[PDB]
Amino acid sequence: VFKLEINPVTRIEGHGKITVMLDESGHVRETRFHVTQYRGFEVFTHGRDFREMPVITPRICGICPVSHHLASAKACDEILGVTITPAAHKLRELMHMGQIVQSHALSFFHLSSPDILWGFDAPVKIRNVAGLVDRYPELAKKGIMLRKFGQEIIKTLGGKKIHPWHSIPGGVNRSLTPQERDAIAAQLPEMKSIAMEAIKLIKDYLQEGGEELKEFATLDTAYMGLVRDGYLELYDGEVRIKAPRGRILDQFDPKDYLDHIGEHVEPWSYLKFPFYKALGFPHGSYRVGPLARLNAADAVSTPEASKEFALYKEMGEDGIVPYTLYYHYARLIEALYGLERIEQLLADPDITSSDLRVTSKEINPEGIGVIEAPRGTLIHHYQVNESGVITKVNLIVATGHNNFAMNKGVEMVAKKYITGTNVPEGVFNRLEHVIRAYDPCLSCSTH
Amino acid sequence: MKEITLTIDGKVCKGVQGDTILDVANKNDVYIPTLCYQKGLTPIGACRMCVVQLEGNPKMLPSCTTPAQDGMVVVTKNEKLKDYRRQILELLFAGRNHFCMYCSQSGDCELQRLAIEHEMDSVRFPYLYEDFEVDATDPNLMMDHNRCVLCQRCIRTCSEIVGAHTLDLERRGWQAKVIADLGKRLRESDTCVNCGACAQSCPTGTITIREFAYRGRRSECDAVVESVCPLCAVGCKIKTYVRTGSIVRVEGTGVEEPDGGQLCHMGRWWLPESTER
Amino acid sequence: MAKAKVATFWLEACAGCHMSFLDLDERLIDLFQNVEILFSPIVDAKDIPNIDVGVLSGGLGNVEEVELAKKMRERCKYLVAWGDCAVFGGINCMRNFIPKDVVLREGYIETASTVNPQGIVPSEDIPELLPRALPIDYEVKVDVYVPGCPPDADTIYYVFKELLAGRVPKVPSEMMRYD
Amino acid sequence: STVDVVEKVKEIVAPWKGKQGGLIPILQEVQRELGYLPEEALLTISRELKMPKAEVYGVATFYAQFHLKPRG
Ligand code: SF4
Ligand code: SF4
Ligand code: SF4
Ligand code: SF4
Ligand code: SF4
Ligand code: FCO
Ligand code: FES
Ligand code: 3NI
Repeated sequence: VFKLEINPVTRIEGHGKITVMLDESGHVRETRFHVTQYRGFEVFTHGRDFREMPVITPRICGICPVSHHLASAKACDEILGVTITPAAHKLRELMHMGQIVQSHALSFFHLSSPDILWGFDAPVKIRNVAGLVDRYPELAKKGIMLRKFGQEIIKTLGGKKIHPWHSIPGGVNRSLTPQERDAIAAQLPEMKSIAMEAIKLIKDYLQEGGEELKEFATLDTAYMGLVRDGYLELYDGEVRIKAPRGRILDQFDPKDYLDHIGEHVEPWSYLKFPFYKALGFPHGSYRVGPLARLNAADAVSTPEASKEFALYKEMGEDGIVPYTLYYHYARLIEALYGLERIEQLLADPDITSSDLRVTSKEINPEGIGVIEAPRGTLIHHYQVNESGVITKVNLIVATGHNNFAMNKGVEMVAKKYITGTNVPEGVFNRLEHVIRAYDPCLSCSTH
Repeated sequence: MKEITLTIDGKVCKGVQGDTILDVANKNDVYIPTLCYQKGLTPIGACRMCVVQLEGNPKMLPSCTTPAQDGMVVVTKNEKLKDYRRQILELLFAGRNHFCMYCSQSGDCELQRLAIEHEMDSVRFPYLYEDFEVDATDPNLMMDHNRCVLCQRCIRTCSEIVGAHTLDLERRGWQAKVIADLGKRLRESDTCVNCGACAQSCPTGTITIREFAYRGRRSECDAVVESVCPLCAVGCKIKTYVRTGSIVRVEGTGVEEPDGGQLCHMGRWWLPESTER
Repeated sequence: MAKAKVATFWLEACAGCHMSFLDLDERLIDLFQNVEILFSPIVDAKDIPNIDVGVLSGGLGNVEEVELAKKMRERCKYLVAWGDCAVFGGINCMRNFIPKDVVLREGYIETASTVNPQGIVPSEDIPELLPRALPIDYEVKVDVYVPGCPPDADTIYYVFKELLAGRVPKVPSEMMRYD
Repeated sequence: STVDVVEKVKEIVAPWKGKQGGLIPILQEVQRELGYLPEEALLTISRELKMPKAEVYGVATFYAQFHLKPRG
């Protein structure tokens, strides 16, 4: 007859609200996860020039502004019909790797580590980064330093840490110099050591409470990712959706997304529900993010991340791990990959190059930019006129894809741990950790 | 005499009997806030930011239009003047819609610099949210009227310096607007030569050259070199701005010569477009 | 036992200002030894306690943010506005030229990739968008303004050290930026 | 007809060519004989007096007596 509301969900980005509806006998029958913010970036961007979009769109989120920057840059690039210099490609990929590193470090160390180290039943006042630096100071400063590495890469490339500006329509504005290149390269060993320490921590956490942590909000769905020929790619590539059992279903090209993805609207959330169109809703809904990426990708291109990708693949069947709480693990793998990817970019003598712009005089009516933000796939779609004025905007961001998975996981833990009324603050914390495993950027979702 | 002397900020300054106070101030080094003043154009008197008062006389005089007369003491900085100038800036911000986050001139705008120098951190006024037209019909120049101070330096540059009298003021009052010929968009106007003298004269980010947006900020350049435009025989003096091995902005030095700094479409479009070939 | 009671939140922000708070990397560790952080987007407190310094980010777009700003105002003595979204209104005010109905409709019905032949707009269990997005100096009384998008880490740290030393600071003109 | 107003305002600007002033009386008399100032009238006034279109539109929209659209 009554309701439980955890709003506002804490230690996540954005404004969320979990609502469980209990029946007369005191049992869970329905549970929802509402996103309670909206600004209208798809609407108030009309009439602006397209070259203005790589600066407006980063204001969607401050955890992943580089992702929106790069997607807008790609969309304007396809509006100009330019194919960017190899150097600009590498610098954009370096900035994307910095963003991946910083976002995963933030989402593991500052937002979810208390529930990994102290458990879901720790006191409330100590379950935060303050209590963490109080009791586990080395780990807190390690995560802080990793995020510093990522954001200082973003700063040396794009002037600022939050909302940087590096990517113009046509290419890239700045290049690295030998001094700052070596200054970045000399910092990679301790960052790899921090990533391996975190991987150790999460692996022991998952093996300790082994199987109960495998049923925590686990639901078999499809997995979407970006892939090169067969490899995990975060900047370019094709979109690949894998059925819940390994079979590849509709691997396509990013610009052909209106033929494959559709968004269903529900009255209780400003967040939409994207789904594969050929299977409808809510059957075509899939997962995005580190877990879905490592499930859809077949191999990786860096040694020490492959040595752990193998151990990750031998955790589930068919090269597929459906467990929600393994997201953390997968996330760290990506961070590791990111670091190693930087070590391949800094070693290329076209990072300190000078040919970075491909300027053209041509305005095409459509431009689509699809990249791999840390939490999943990010699609920008701009439609302009012949004057270069924005006529239509369409965004589909990462956490939005994971909305159905979050709802189902929250409902599962709701009618698994809620016994009746008088619910302690250890059952609500699990109702929030099922959301925190996906680490949602609720500002990205409701752009 | 043709040789007068004043005292601005206690500092004794020299000048000629024909000039204004702002000219005597700029002649030595002395600083006075200005937004509608442009070297090479007849003083207008619109922003009222150059206000200045003398000892004894409680009136406030616009330093850019009032002549200099030997024996007068000039005060540029005090509590009253700071308050009035901050109120003018807050009016300008609350009237129009200034979004510095994505402005192309968000680091080299005269209004923004005047607001930061006066420590503006609130507007104190109800923020009239009016709908102003953004004209991006011309592929090269953009006019975003959300950022207009109505200094008229664009209407004075296309009239006395260029001759292509394409710009003027529409309906009077608060509904004042800078229009093209007969209220048309810039692309429909036939009396435009696409010289960009208006973009160089605009102090805010209303008129903007589109293809070099966010790159042609004079504040984030690497070097400034002055040379001559090779394309034609006139040989206009330029002020090339270089950023990462690329020309991002070409501005016309020579606001004292009869050309007035207006360069042709070639001089300020092809030259920065040439460095990216 | 002599710790302050800083409590922060975001109303209609993009998390950018709180992420610029979080990049005070070593300054964060040496600040936590001088500040205990009650209700905040990075702690698990659900309701605002009685505090000393209250920090708000973002503007006012929903009917929930207004009440939350009023709560943070009543519960503190020194309020700090973070970012242009709270000080000037910021990018949210880009939707104050289109009616709320048109915003919601063209964002949930008219966009491509959207499939709802019913014509549903999100209108249940969630707060309703205000007719206009406004700064926080419309419903509360701000003490310290920190403009930017987002403010630099040095500015946030300066304001913190000044407020925890006992003086109400004003952002100096050599470090003020509207971005 | 849009062709009638051309010559009809030609005959109103005739007594004013090369007289250094008198533009608001021209507009006043085109308002008296048409009730409003159409775009064709303003274009022809600009072409006859060789005064820029921006100037004539600025002075036509400065005063409340004039009207740029047909009045009720
Ligand atoms: S014109 Fe100047 S004050 Fe106005 S938004 Fe642009 S940078 Fe800010
Ligand atoms: S481009 Fe030249 S002619 Fe056209 S409005 Fe600007 S200054 Fe006048
Ligand atoms: S467009 Fe620029 S120069 Fe012209 S009136 Fe407006 S602010 Fe002044
Ligand atoms: S700017 Fe134009 S007019 Fe001047 S010298 Fe160069 S080509 Fe000739
Ligand atoms: S001012 Fe900028 S960084 Fe701060 S909340 Fe608003 S959009 Fe985000
Ligand atoms: N992560 C993230 Fe933001 C989201 N979702 C992007 O891109
Ligand atoms: S600058 Fe002196 S009045 Fe405009
Ligand atoms: Ni995000």
